[PDB]
Amino acid sequence: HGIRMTRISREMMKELLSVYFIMGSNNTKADPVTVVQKALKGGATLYQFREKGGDALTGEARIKFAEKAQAACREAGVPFIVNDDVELALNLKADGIHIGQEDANAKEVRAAIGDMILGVSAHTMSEVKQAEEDGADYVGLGPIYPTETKKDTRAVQGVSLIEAVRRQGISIPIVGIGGITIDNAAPVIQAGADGVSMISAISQAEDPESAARKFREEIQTYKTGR
Ligand SMILES: Cc1c(CCOP(=O)([O-])[O-])sc[n+]1Cc1cnc(C(F)(F)F)nc1N
Ligand SMILES: [Mg+2]
Repeated sequence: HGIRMTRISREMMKELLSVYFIMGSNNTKADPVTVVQKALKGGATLYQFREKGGDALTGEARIKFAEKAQAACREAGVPFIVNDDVELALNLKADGIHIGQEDANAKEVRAAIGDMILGVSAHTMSEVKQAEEDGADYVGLGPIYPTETKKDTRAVQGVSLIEAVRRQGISIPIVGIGGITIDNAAPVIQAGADGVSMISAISQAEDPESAARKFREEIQTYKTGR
């Protein structure tokens, strides 16, 4: 995955969303980079650097951690996505950036990143449509199930929005997120999502490599079965 000179294709984007691991240093009691390496070895198809909130690294320490995580992604041949921080994404030559409804406007961000991957968090039909109009390459819908990893989350919605989006004929790449585990991931794919994203199911697993591998196997099976 090098410098993109064209917008990513929907087919490729949907493949990358399969097992989308997200993590920051405050999401695990183990060594942060080691956990990311294990998740990638297991089979994660995309990784998002999300370092924020209390206890999170800041300044130069945060940047150095990001560089190491990006290097791990490079070795595994997996794209590196940065959450929120557009400047950091540009400075590190990340493969993409993910933003939410309270972050920089998608139109503004798309103009600043060229053909880099752009993901947008959406919770309603209107936000999903606005994201596509603004130039997003994929949307993250949720929370599907209860989660406490992110404190300020909107109402749990199950797979209702995913189904509604597909029912309206919208084929934009979708990844479900929020309290997803290996036991409840299938329904998300069956509803029409192109993948599942998770933090704690992998970051806090006693065996992150095995957990990522299970996700990879499971998701492939259900994408073929639906
Ligand atoms: C970070 C986050 C949640 C936490 C999930 O933690 P878990 O332990 O797996 O419940 S629930 C909603 N978000 C925002 C968010 C949504 N979707 C994505 C995507 F689209 F890139 F995936 N990235 C994000 N950063
Ligand atoms: Mg955000």
